[PDB]
Amino acid sequence: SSGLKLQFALPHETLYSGSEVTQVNLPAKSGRIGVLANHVPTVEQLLPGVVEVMEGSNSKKFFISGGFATVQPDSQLCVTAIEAFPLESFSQENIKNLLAEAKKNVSSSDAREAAEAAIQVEVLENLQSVLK
Amino acid sequence: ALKQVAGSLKLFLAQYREVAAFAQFGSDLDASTKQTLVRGERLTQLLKQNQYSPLATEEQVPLIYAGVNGHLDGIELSRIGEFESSFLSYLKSNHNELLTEIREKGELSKELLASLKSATESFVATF
Amino acid sequence: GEWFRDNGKHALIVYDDLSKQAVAYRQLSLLLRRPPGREAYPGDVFYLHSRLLERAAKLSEKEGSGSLTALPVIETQGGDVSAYIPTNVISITDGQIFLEAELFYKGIRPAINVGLSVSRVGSAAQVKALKQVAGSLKLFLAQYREVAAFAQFGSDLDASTKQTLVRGERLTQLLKQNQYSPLATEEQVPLIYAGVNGHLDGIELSRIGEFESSFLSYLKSNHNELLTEIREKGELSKELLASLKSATESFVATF
Amino acid sequence: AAVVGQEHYDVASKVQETLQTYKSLQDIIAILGMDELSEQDKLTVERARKIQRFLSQPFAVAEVFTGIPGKLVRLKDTVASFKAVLEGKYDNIPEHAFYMVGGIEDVVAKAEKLAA
Amino acid sequence: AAVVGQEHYDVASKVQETLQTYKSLQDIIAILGMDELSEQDKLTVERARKIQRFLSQPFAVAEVFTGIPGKLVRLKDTVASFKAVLEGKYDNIPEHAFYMVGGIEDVVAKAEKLAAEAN
Amino acid sequence: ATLKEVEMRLKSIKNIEKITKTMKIVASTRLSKAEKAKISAKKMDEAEQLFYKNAETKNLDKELIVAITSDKGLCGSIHSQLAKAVRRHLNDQPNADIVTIGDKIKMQLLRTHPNNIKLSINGIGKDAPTFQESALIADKLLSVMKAGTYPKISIFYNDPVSSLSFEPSEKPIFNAKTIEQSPSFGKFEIDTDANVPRDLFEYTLANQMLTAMA
Amino acid sequence: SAWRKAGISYAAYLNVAAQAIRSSLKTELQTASVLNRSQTDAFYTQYKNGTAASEPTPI
Repeated sequence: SSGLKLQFALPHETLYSGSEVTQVNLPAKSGRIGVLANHVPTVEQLLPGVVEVMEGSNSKKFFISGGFATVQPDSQLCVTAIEAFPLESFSQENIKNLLAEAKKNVSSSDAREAAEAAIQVEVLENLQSVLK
Repeated sequence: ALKQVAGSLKLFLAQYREVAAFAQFGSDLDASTKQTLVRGERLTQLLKQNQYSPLATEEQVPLIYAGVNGHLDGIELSRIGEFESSFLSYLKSNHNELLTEIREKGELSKELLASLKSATESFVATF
Repeated sequence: GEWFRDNGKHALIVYDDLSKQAVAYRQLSLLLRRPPGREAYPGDVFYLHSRLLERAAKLSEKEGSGSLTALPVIETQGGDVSAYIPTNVISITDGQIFLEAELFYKGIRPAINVGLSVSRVGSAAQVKALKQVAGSLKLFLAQYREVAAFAQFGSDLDASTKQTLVRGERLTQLLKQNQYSPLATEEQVPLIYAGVNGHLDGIELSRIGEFESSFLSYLKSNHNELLTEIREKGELSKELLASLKSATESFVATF
Repeated sequence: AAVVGQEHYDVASKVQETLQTYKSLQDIIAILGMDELSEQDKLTVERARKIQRFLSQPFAVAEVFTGIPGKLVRLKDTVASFKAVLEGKYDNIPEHAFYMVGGIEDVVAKAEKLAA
Repeated sequence: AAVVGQEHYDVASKVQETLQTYKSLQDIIAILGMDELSEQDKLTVERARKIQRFLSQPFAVAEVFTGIPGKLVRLKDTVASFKAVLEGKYDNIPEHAFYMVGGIEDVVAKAEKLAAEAN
Repeated sequence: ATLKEVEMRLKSIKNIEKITKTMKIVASTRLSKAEKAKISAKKMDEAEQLFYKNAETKNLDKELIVAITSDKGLCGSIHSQLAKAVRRHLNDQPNADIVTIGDKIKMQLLRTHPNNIKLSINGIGKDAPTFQESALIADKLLSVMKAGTYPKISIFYNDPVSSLSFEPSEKPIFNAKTIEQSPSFGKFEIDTDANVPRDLFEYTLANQMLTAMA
Repeated sequence: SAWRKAGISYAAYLNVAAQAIRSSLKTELQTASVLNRSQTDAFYTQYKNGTAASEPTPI
């Protein structure tokens, strides 16, 4: 058995399924993690960050919403999330600031709704660093 | 007298058949369409009367009264039957004065409604 | 009218209505104590109308080339075309222009049920200028009546059938013509041609009415030469088909 | 149009088309409900029901039947009433506010008296 | 009721209503089916269909047609029989067991015979 | 039976045929449209379930029951078949409370056991469900229902075996407490700092529910 | 900014990020598939032991 089979799927679209990958970089609660061919079976919670599937050829990088990641004993990593995001040609700085700024005003609104605003701030700030 | 207690009653029974046919679909009903459906179904059961059993005016008014208003809504359908006889026996024993006013006057005064109102609610509470 | 026909001319006669005639005749026949048939009509009632309608025809070149057209009117009782009188008339004539009150209420005026309305002569007696754009118009409308139930359902309809609905709604809206407002062939072709190809599909189904107005006035000021060539020639050459299309797409664009 | 006026004809025609489609969807409102209808349809259907009930009028002759005092509406106000309802200016008012009502003013008055 | 008795009157009426409700939904049954019938309505149908089949009775004179010996049932037992069916004390027994049956006892008897025939 | 009564009645049956005959074709469209939401939910489901395979997480030794249904009718025997399966499983543990998702199925069980019902959902039969809606529903089950305390949770959904046949399905939802006692757990590295088992329950309950509805 | 304290379940924690992301992209590359993917009209109702129920509310 050479390589590791990746299974990156979503509740609306499936990207990778039993596909061999050289390396993957997905943010974890404990901290940023990496995986290669043979990797010790670890089960960590994925936080709203950025994942990058590596290949012998140029590797593509997509933004992830969050979920779980589990590396099966048989050398098989499984990534589960909600929504996905392409390189940068998909997101727009202008489209983000609009809501982003409105989030700070949600703290001003009733706390019941401001609770979700705090969670948005984080995700939004990370979107800016993706611009690179 | 009977004209007051039942005004849009015929119109209401028309709405009942309108709602009764539409609930045939097998879809859930909201508070409105079920409320009228509950009452409309019981009014039809109150109208059922046995042959050879003519009822005076003083005995029709009270029954229709408790129907058009909504005091039977909170009673089971197979109960409406004995309810009629029981309610009548109740008035003929206690609130008989009222029956005597409705009979002679043939109309409903501001005072007669008050007593009649309280006589109904008091009986619903019983049993 | 035959006078005109015999002398080598053209005469149009409209019997409005044969239904009333039969009733009158029935009255005489009954009072005279003649045998009563179906619905109290004597056996010679059919011989009556058959001996009337057959009088109109198209005389040959030797006879004078004269002609007499007949448009008999029959009033049915609740769509019952199966009645006695109607069955007689419908059997003799050469086509019907069935009209329904329902279609009238919707707005479709005149309410001519395309589905039933038929003509045995057809294109034989229709201007080629309009025949070239009408051959297809019977098609779309035909498929529209079949997929008319789908229009009542959500957007869950596939794109294929949806396209039909887009046309039908608009093609049916174009046929709506106000009363006392006949249009010449030179003005019909331009409207049919824009409809068939589908240059109205982008236009709202509410503005279809004013579309006819502003479009005709346009041609009569910028493309008057095209209209007049259709009126005289009565046909549409490959040159006109292209010139008409270009003038249409231009107006639809500026609209 | 050349008799009752252009405005009068258009309003009258709209009312007729509304009541027709309503009766045309009668096979869907009982077999699939009101929710299945489109946004344009539901909005029309509601109106068709309001206009329908808005056509009813209490006569001073049959006052003994309806209990409500006769009401005589003027043609000039009549057309102005449905016109307003056809434009959706009263999509908030309840249907029962159009049943057995004379002038358009009474509709708003009635809808407000019920709310009490 | 002033002749056949109050109970007899009530039992009979219940049988009619039940049979009537089955007839009023007959149109629906041929079009949609019982799957579309409500829980309350679907229970009345089956019960109704049970009552209808139960109405049949083997005739001694028509034994040469049914091949089943005549069955004479008394009025007293008949009333109790249907009344017991209305109360819902035989909703477990299959409908076939009500077809061409005499006494109510014969229903339960015939129901048991059908258990051995099932393979 | 007059010519008019037969002509009017015969005409209204014909309208019904047109309404039903078109309902079928329209159904064929929503069918393929629900295949994309069905395959994308199964493939994703296998991703999360693969973990429970290699790592035994069975339940050893009060119960929450959820039934996935719609609110529309004219669907054949779907509100009867499911209302019958839950009924059987209810005879073994009557105490176990139920939280059906569908005003339609509600009335089915609301007659047999109006006690067990303590929460219902409406407005889902409309279009295909998404995780956005699914995770939100599972959220209330943890806030007002408190499913985290329930030792064992069961889910009821209809598994389409074919276009002409369906099969009622049931699948358990292991909670946090059952993730620890998992015989095969040590093989997987994990830090008892980020409540991994706690956050797995609140997530599994969402996805499994989404793969049940979709 | 605690989510598991006074916020919501982990299913909702990733949910808010799913809509924020899907709404942080271009308006041109936003199919209707995503629009209705963030839209929902479902209401919940708590019931008692006696068929009783609580005031209806939005999910």
